[PDB]
Amino acid sequence: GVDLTGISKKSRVIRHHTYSTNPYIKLLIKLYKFLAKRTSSGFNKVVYQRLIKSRSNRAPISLSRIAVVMKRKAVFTAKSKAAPIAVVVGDVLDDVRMARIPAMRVCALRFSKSARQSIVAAGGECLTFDQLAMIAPTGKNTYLLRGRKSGRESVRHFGASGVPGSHSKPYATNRGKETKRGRRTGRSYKRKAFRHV
Amino acid sequence: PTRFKKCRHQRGSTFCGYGRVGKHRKHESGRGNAGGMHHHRINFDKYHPGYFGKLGMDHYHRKKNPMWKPTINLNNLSRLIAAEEAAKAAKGGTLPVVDLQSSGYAKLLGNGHIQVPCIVKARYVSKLADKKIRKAGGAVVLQA
Amino acid sequence: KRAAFKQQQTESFKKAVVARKAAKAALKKTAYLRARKYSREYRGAEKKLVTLRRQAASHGNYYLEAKPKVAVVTRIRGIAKVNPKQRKILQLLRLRQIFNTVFVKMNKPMENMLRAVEPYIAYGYPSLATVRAMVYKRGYLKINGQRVKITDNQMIKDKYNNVDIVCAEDMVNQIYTCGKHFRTVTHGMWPFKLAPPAGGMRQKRRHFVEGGDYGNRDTLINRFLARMI
Amino acid sequence: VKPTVSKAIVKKRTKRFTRHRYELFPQLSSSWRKPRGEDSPVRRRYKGQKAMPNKGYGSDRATKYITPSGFRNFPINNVEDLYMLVMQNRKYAGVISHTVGARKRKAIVRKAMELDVRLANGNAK
Amino acid sequence: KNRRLRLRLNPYVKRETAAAKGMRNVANRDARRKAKLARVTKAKKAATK
Amino acid sequence: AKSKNHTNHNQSSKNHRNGIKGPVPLHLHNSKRGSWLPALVNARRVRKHNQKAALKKRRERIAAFAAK
Amino acid sequence: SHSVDLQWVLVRQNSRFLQKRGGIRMSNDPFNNNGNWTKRHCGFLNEKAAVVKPAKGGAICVTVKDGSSNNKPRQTYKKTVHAAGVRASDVSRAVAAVRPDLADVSFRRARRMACIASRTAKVAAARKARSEKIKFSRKSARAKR
Amino acid sequence: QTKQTALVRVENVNTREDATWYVGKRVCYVYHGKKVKRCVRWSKAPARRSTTRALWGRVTRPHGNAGMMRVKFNGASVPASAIGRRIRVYLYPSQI
RNA sequence: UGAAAUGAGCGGAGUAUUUGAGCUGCGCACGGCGGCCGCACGCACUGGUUUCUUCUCCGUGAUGCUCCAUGUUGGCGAUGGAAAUGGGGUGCCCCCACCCGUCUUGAAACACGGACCAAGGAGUCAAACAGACGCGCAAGGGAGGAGAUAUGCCAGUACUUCUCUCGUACUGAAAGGGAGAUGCAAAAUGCAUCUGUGGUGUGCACACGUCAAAUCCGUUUGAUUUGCCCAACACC
RNA sequence: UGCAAGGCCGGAAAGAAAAGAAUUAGAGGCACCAAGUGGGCCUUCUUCGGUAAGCGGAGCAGGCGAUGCGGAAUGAACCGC
RNA sequence: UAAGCCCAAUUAGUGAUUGCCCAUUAUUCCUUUGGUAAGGGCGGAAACAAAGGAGAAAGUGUAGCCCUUCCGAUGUAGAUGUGGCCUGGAGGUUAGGACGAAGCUUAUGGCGUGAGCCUAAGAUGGACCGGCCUCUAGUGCAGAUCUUGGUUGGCGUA
Ligand SMILES: [K+]
Ligand SMILES: [Mg+2]
Ligand SMILES: [Mg+2]
Ligand SMILES: [Mg+2]
Ligand SMILES: [Mg+2]
Ligand SMILES: [Mg+2]
Ligand SMILES: [Mg+2]
Ligand SMILES: [Mg+2]
Ligand SMILES: [Mg+2]
Ligand SMILES: [Mg+2]
Ligand SMILES: [Mg+2]
Ligand SMILES: [Mg+2]
Ligand SMILES: [Mg+2]
Ligand SMILES: [Mg+2]
Ligand SMILES: [Mg+2]
Ligand SMILES: [Mg+2]
Ligand SMILES: [Mg+2]
Ligand SMILES: [Mg+2]
Ligand SMILES: [Mg+2]
Ligand SMILES: [Mg+2]
Ligand SMILES: [Mg+2]
Ligand code: NA
Repeated sequence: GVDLTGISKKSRVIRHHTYSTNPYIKLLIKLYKFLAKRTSSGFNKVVYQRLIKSRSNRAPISLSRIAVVMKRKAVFTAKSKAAPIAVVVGDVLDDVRMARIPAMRVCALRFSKSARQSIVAAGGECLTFDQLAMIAPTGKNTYLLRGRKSGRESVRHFGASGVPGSHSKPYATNRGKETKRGRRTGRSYKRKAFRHV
Repeated sequence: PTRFKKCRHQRGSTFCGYGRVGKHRKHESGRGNAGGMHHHRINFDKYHPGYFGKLGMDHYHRKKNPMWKPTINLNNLSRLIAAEEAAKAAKGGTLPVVDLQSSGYAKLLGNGHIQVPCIVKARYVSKLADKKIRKAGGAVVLQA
Repeated sequence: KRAAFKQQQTESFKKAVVARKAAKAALKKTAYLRARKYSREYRGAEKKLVTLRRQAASHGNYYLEAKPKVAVVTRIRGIAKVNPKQRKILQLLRLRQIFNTVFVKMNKPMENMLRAVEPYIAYGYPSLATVRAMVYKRGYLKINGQRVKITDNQMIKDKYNNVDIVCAEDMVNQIYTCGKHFRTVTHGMWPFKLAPPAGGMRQKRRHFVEGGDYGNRDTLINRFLARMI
Repeated sequence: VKPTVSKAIVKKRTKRFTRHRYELFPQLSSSWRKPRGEDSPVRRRYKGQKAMPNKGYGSDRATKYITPSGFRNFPINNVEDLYMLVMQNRKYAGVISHTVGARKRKAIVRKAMELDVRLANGNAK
Repeated sequence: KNRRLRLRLNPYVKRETAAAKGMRNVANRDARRKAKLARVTKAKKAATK
Repeated sequence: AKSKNHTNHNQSSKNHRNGIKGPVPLHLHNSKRGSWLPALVNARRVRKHNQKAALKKRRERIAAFAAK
Repeated sequence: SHSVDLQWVLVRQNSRFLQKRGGIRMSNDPFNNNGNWTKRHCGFLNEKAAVVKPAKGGAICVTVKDGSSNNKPRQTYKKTVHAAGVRASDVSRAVAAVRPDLADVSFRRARRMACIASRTAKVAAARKARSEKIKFSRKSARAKR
Repeated sequence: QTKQTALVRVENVNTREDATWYVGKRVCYVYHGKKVKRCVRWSKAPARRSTTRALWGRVTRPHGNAGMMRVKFNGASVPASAIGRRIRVYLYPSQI
């Protein structure tokens, strides 16, 4: 026998195949598993890992965030060079708060219809991942992008709301209930807004 | 469906995941929300602060229709304009008209930067919304 | 016949074979010179020690030997009923199994670590023969996290990618003289996995000084390991 | 047809794993059941008790499912089923289903003899 | 113990074995024994004086 | 009946099962909330000025890059 | 519009050609040279396909899917050799024109068909002699028109 | 006990050195059944047909210090009804 | 059993190179007494010699992706009331071997339930909420009820939506208010502009270089600089 | 121009020498959702109450419980593993 | 003249430093299975009929695409996975049956680690029913002083 105390602690849970039933996601996973094995690109590797991920972990992105980050990159980029292709393994959603966007090349798993319309009407084009594999087989001159997940309602509800320094939302159907003892100084006590970590 | 549940996996395990020592007994904590101040106090206090006690004024015979007051911000006004109209709109020119109450809105709030100048007919408008839309070439017209 | 890509591959592979044969011949020549140099160094060092001892003895003086720099430590107990401190030390020594064996530097930190786990180990000072026997017969490398038997010098050279470690005798010399790459070489090896001593032990529960087996037994560790290797 | 040759079949264990103490109760079948009794001497692995099945008893991948004749049994029901066996006829033998009647069996055996497709339960000669 | 492997790892092993064989030669051994004893005794007697 | 009230016997084993996690580095979570108020107020003024200087510096950097 | 990749993803687990019997996955697809259930051997699926079949007598027939009329099932498959005594390598080259990745298996299948035809001749002759020894109380004659 | 290895005591073999001499030699256990079954040279030499049977093995190593030898029988363990019965140790395969 | 014999072992060539042992040169180290001695065969000159002791030098990619198939000598086996091997059955031998289920710190227990067999026999359905995972659409999603007409066979499917709901805003006990950035400035509702991360630290990819290693010389695999930094975290 | 604090601009960094001058079967962080437990008992050292107990109560650590195998004839916990 | 106690050896003042016997341990070999697994191959290489063969799937999971390599493998309560087993019905798709379906019987073999599957034989039966994908549920028994029916030793006894 060999002393391996809690060696099971070092094993890590990693998705190695997709739970998706979508046949086209499976075709894309085939393509990019081949590209990640047979090329030196880090872009292909990360695209493959994201392709096998769960939908919750492929957060959607807004068109406005894409435009803003592409602008921050466009300055300090030589005006000789062309703008990178923005790549998101996920969904692109339209944004009503940004009417005026530049011509952008975007590759996404899916576009919302209004997002696709806005991108095209601004002069850009909507790509799929097979076209991207055709014209950027190693992901040269690309901008890999992720959507936001920290504003999610589930994230806002995580953790006990009655411990000092917590500001999580409680699981409650009635907003007016649970506004008393424990939340006001005049009702016995109030849970502290701040605690030093 | 029945074939996917833990009961199928437990056929032959005798205890079905509830243990030999602590059994699966009937109501070992009491029923429902019993003992929220006695023996469930920590659960209630750490996950549902504010649950016990009273607060504020009563309002007998609350009618929600007289209180109907939905809001929309300045940077969302383009949701209520036809696609061709938002383009023929410009400061100093002929502007589209938005009537809020027929779109389901009572108050123009005024968060963000307005995207399409327009004339907005609102029952209510915040002071910042009014000033901000006037600076952009639009206007607010009160309605009832 | 074979298309363009097949002919590309055959040209490239022919060049690969030629380059591999040249690399093998060069590595063999290098290993030969280094082994000759090390053999002469060992013989000369022992002869100088002999002369120093003779000169000290001839005038009523003494020759204090240099403190041994390297210890060879083998675990001699199973994995049951080990207290937390001893468990942690044996894990840091990579002695996770009975008759697992390692080389350590015999400095103050390692010395106190060895003292703390005295009843679990048997250790001493390895001769050159012992180091050679362990590397050649029981030597394995950590290659890609896999325990791989040493079978040629190309595996050693590829593993270490360092000019001073390209052959078996380079590792033997680094281990034996506590060279500047001692940690690199020993850390790059899998812990040695030995058989029980043929002929048996005396008493694993008593110190070697008491007629048992678990102490520091100085150079008699070489007899022990000879029966084990 | 001769089957393709494989290495020696080992068959790690030829005894069946039978249920604990089924020899004593007529209603208990010998089908294996993992003993879960807290004091069970079989579950606790006392030396003289029955063994329990586990992964280390699994057959060599290379000789698994190979019948003593050297073929792998493929169930067939028809004359037309033999055609997918016609190409890999040194690897797979055909087993005529038990419910296939004697008349259709006559036809199947004639065609299989013609095709050189081995049948596990055909005619003796 | 295996010959191909020992020579593959240490190409120089043939020469160490040749040296060991030369050392185990009874004529060479006896001559060395005589010469070494005489030489070391001469060195000792020279140093002691 | 009468039974055992207290023991710490298995507790350090449990605590070490997932180990005693070490402390957070000092450069993380170094909130100044609740510290001496005058110094806090002065430091806030300096921080506002430094944010303005960062904005101007980025604007100047953009202009100088666009010059090339 | 819809690739062989997608169609293979769609039909791999479930198809009227997949014969999963015991634990063995064979295929009774007519355009499968092997009976193996792989995307390579699915002649019914692939855009271009070729299968070696037996013909009347000692002839060997090659059926070819050239992919030009895949939307027309009656025209999809074409008989192209139907020749007797062809070299197995000739069948192999006829198959390799549409699918070089099927060359080896189709060569072997040509040889197997030749062997089967000769063997059937021998078995039939022996059975005929045995039959000529027997009285055979009943004999059915198909109506002719 | 582990029945795959039998222990044999040979007359006049009373040291580990003698048992070493016998290492590798063929070993035979002769008995009889009830019926006459197939033997070697059943067709060539029908006078060999007998209820008599033999089980063969080889000495693998000595056992202890006093001349006992370990024996491996071909394929199957020797029957326990042979305990205390005669065993033949032949002089072949020979080394002299 | 040569269906890759990778070799000091196979096949070719040479009678030599060189590694110890010897006894020797110059210093330098090394030991006494303070440069004079010695020097045990230490280091460098890979010194000289060779008195004796070794053998040394070349060679085979895979145009093999995988698996399976090749010797010698007898015995038995020549188509049968058969020879083999495996499986199955019963007895015997030598070793092993406490009664299951359960509660319990602890059961073979003088702890309880346990004559046999058949059939029957226990985590279900509904509602509310949450998390994970699948699917559609997305700043919007979706009904429900009900109508319409294919529709007079058909409790299904196809179609509609006026609304309704929960989300795009949340704060205050309420009266009631209600969130962009940059710039200038500092007006108790301040002006202008708007293609834009509020700032800072840490931070994928990618883009510029730069190293080290390995290279079949094409490349690739680790790190690192600078820029932007996506997600995210921490301070503002 | 000193002290404090936040930044910016640079320089230097055996990336930690030498003196016994570490070692690692040495990827750190961050979450989410749940089970069973919440009668213990034994041993080693340290012990408190008790004349004492196979008694009662604690500290540290290994165990049995949940675990057989080899050994002490036999034994949950001893030795070995 | 221990087969007892204390001490000390390993074939004995000879010429050196392993007497011997037993583990689910150690070392090593073979096989399985699972990884926080590690690498290769996968553009059919060229030719090749009967009187060297076959295979080669871009793949979590299968009879696992195929090959190589390393490491781990026990476990109550408990958690989770499984092209894991099984049963009654439904939508599909493929079959079988009077030349004998279901059921039932077994020194009745074969396959699987196993749940089980499949064949054979009925000197059984008499009319329905198997496989595969998906859907669905009143879906798996050894014990509850368990329910109902039948049997049973005690017993040719009291
Ligand atoms: K594996
Ligand atoms: Mg409970
Ligand atoms: Mg002992
Ligand atoms: Mg002890
Ligand atoms: Mg079996
Ligand atoms: Mg127990
Ligand atoms: Mg308690
Ligand atoms: Mg009780
Ligand atoms: Mg009790
Ligand atoms: Mg019990
Ligand atoms: Mg009792
Ligand atoms: Mg009770
Ligand atoms: Mg829990
Ligand atoms: Mg318990
Ligand atoms: Mg015992
Ligand atoms: Mg393994
Ligand atoms: Mg297990
Ligand atoms: Mg359990
Ligand atoms: Mg039902
Ligand atoms: Mg039921
Ligand atoms: Mg049970
Ligand atoms: Na029953």
